[PDB]
Amino acid sequence: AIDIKAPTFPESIADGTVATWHKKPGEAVKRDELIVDIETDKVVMEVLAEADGVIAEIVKNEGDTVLSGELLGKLTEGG
Repeated sequence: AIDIKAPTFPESIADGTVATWHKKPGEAVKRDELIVDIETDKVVMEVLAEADGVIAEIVKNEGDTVLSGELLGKLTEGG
């Protein structure tokens, strides 16, 4: 499957913060559709799905911080 982890932060920043979980784990998704945003130093990035399937579960909650290699959730097998 595909495990989703947090991005790497520079020196000034030693962590990050989730942005907003548009959808939730346990629903349907479609490639080319936003899935979760991320918060960086001072810029909000976006995370789109690279293929439909079934999410597993999100361990981090919106408004929380995420460390490098932080597992935010995992993808399930499709088909």
